[PDB]
Amino acid sequence: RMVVLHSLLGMAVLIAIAVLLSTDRKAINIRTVAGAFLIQVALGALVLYVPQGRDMLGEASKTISNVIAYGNNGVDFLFGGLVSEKMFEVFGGGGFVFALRVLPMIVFFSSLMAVLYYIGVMQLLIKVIGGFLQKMLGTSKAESMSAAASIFVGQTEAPLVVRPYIRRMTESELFAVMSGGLASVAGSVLAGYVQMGVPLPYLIAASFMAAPGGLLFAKLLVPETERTQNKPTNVIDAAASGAVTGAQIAIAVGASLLAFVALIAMINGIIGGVGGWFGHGDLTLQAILGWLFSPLAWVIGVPWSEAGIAGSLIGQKVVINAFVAYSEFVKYLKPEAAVQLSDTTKAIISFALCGFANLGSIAVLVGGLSIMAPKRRKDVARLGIKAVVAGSLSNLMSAVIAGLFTGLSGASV
Amino acid sequence: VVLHSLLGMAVLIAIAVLLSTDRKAINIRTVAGAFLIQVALGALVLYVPQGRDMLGEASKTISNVIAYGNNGVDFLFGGLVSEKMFEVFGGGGFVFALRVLPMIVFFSSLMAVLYYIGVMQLLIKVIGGFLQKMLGTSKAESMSAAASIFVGQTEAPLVVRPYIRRMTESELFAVMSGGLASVAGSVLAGYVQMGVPLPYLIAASFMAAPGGLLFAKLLVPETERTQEKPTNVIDAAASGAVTGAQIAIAVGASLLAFVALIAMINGIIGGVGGWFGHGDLTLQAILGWLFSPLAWVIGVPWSEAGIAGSLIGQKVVINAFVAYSEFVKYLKPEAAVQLSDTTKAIISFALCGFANLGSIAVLVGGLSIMAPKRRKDVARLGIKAVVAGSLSNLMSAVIAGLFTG
Amino acid sequence: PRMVVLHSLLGMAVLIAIAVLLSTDRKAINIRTVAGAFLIQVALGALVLYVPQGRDMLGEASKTISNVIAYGNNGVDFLFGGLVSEKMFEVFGGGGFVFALRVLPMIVFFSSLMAVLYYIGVMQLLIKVIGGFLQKMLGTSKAESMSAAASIFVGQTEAPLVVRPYIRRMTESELFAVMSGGLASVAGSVLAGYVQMGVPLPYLIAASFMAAPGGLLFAKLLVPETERTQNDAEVLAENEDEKPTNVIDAAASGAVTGAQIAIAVGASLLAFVALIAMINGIIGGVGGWFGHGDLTLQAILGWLFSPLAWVIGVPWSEAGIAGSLIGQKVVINAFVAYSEFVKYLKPEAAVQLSDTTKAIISFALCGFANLGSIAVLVGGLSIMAPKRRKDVARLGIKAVVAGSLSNLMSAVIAGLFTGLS
Repeated sequence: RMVVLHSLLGMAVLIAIAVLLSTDRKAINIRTVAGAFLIQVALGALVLYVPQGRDMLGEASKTISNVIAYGNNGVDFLFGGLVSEKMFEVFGGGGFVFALRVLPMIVFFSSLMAVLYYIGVMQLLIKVIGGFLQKMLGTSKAESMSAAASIFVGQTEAPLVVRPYIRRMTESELFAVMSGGLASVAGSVLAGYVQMGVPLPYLIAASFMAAPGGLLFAKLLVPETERTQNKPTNVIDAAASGAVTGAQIAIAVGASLLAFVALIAMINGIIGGVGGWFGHGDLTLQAILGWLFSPLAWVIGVPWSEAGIAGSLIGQKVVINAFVAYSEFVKYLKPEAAVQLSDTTKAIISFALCGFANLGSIAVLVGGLSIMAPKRRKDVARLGIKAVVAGSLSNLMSAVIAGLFTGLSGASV
Repeated sequence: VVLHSLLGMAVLIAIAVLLSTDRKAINIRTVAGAFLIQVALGALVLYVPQGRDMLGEASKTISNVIAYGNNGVDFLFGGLVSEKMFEVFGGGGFVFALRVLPMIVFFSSLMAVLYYIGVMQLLIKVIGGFLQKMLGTSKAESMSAAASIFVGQTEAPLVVRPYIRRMTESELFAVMSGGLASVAGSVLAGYVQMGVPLPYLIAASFMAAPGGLLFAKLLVPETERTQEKPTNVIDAAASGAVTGAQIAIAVGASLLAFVALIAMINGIIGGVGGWFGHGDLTLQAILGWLFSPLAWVIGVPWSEAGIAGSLIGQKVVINAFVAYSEFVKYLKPEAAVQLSDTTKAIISFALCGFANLGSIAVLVGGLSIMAPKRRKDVARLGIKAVVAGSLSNLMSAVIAGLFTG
Repeated sequence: PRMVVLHSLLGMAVLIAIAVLLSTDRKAINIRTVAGAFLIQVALGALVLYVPQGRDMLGEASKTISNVIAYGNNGVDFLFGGLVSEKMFEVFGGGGFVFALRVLPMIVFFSSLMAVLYYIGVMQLLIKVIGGFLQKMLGTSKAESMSAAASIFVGQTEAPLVVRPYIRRMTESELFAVMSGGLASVAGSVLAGYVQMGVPLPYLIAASFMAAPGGLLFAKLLVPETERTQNDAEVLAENEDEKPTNVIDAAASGAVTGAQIAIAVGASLLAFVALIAMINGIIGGVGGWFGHGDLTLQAILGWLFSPLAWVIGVPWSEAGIAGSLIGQKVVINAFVAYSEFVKYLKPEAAVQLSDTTKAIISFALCGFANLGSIAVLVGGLSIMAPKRRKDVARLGIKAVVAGSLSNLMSAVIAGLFTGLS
């Protein structure tokens, strides 16, 4: 449909922003940033365009969906009938208890990855992916493994593999670690997204395209100007330790959502009353955020008929967090739809919202990353807003790639 | 009966004096001023239907602010807090852990933002500073009182949270006392559904703030006295929400314990009577029979305090609620042992308040996180603050019987 | 009758023999100590299960604690309301039993309950007497005796505050006795949790008091005392750093502690049950390549622990079922093993088990003798004495065996006198 030219416009804009906000445009390693963009667009051309790639994506998703099903066996064991099919016969659409359907999945996956770390399975994958990035982008060992580890584990405990390297890494390396942690999504939280209604194959592609895309806008904003350098008892224990850690994470998540949803509703109450003085008492923050990020939604490849809707979802993902944005996005994926969003639009939003690139994850990074290296606490906080932008643009980049290779009319139910 | 009421107030204060730490340190300007505000606001809403609409709407306006907190709860638990609960389970459909405790997360996150944008900072400097001239209180002491009139006991120490760390013995006991006697929100609508007159409920709602200060500035006045950070606003709301999360856990767990403990305490007494002729002998009746003479002092002259006394005993032990549930069984024209209006007005005020034994759990468990180095000083005054909270509620009963005849 | 009681002795012998073979110094085994422990263990079993006067005391204790649990439910019904009511069975039916709201809250109350009695002094009194009896009949030291006695009520070696002044300088035979006593026993908080699931209360009461002499039994069998036990006059440990101030504070202190335990337990169960279901999914697919796609981890652990189950007095027609239960209790934990065991107790059961079998399983599965409790020992016991952390980690697997053998020993004794009705 000759939309391949329109998609090239989206990619050009996002890269341009990073170059304009660079600390040293003359030190931008072209071999690194053009390679990162080449790899990121290659993965999008693989699991979305070619037939063989979509199989590997659907295959990997059929496996994970089974894993989630196994995790549901533990959920049905803990809360019993409160997560059964009878809940829909008693409370209708309210039978879906978010605290008992989504949050418990964070606990299971946190303990599952704890087991994979113990065995060495996770260490193996990070080494391979990380080793590939440093060999194709020319990045250092630390920031390559960091982006590779961020594909799976959490944003807090900012990937433990880089523990000794953080203390003496450059500003470009440290920023690459922070960017990778924001441009990507924790594997533990991902299973929660699936239970909400977010398309699984899109979440898989976005997680792997977060590593090269994370290093992309990290080297664009802050290019390397200096020189780089270079336990549980048993498996049962490791499985139990990850469960406890995952428990306090879900609690922190469920509490943050109960507050944010309430506070946003409170803000809309203010604008709903104040706006009534100008004749717009139905004006909400959702709208305002949509009207603001409306042009940006047009750039990535979303039609203007649905650009105002995608504006709020991308906006909330930045000014608040990902869970709130996704909660108001799965509503458009329902069969009985108030808005019939196109397949090429729902695909872009699913990739643009996938990431920890929000204002709330700044102190989250500063807090956890400073534990490993307190001497760099002043550098992390200073690159706080910069890391969010680097992470946000990375997710926006994957969104444009998504919209380009969904031009093959690849529907997502 | 005006002399009988003055007799009631004297005795209600005399008990506080006998249980006070330092009598010579008692500020005469503060305490006498507190009693003046309690009797003033009482007649302001009882006699004149102008303040009943002003203060009445004030409570509804502030409650609608907290009501936004339900939008986040309905999103989290979904249908476990819908109306379908009352159609299936009925009265048991009200889940305390899902309708009350999650609200603590909102307050801990809401005021995490207000302190960040300096709104609560102003409300302590202005409202607290104003009552700092009215009485020599630390204004971190007074703001908690003004807040408690609109927020619950689980949501009252959260208001002056960052002041509890470097807080003295007096201000600590005063904030807690305010929490004990304070009524707000979800229960404010509950009592109305019971049939007990709304104008009476508003009168006691605004009598908990000066009444809480009335006894807390008696049992322990001020001595040696009165004198990491979030990055973004979103972060503050996040940090606050996670902080409130563990608070609700600490409070709910303590409540689950104390309630079961009191119920276990009720057993032993039962068995000892179980040896012996008297006994079903619940702690409710025992503390209730001790309130019977004290009831006559307030009002309810005789052949009435024998029952009304046992209703107050239930107030200290198990609940406010149980006492009301039985009081509503006396207002019913099945017409046994019917009582006067000046009688029911006293009992309604004497029963209004959440200063029960179980409520201490909210304090100890709640302040275990806001100020963990202070919880040891909390339980030491736990029972003492129930006493200060119960006498505060009884003080309104005396003003009730006086200004209803 | 006379052939089933001769079986039991054989089983006991087999259990003891394993400990002797796995001994570091068989020649140093104090016969007066180990034979006394086995005598005491088998005496308590013969008392509360065989004689009429003993069963009345066990029943009276059961009726007493049952009332405590009933009082604990008053706090549970208060917090969750109708979600733990009778209407749950009229709606969700069998799914009306929410484990996270029926069992886990009980851990909170009992933790706060035992916290109160530690304040009063009732706990120190019971531990001192039982501990004093174990040191005057077995010849064990003061420390390990109090530890084994304290592990009857509180457990998981989180509250042997009595031996905190002793651990730093005690011998390995003493240290192992502490580790064994923790795994061989349970906790008051988790015992109440087992009751709500459906586990027979009188069996849990008998097993808890049998865990003290049984814990010291295989502890002195595996590693006898070869050095000198430190006497009282030397102990010089110092600070209290006390949480209690009054009974009100202690009641809330144990409540919050019981909460984070109930949360950790509930989280670890959600993981373990799911992970096993995931393994069963793997074996379910891989096993189909050999013609057995219905093969599960429950099955394997059944045939693997089938010989061990048989010895302790369980009929072969029921040995396969008791295999998976004992197995899971060791390789996973006690809650999971009990979760699949209470299904055989309900009248709607698929397979009916005999009275002499359900008693054996109930006693065998009672204890923290599992592979996941090792780190909790090393983790919690090292805070009191970090210089002994390297020694505790090594005796980790040995302690689990000691703890498991203790639970297996109490199982044989149970099936002996429950068979002799």
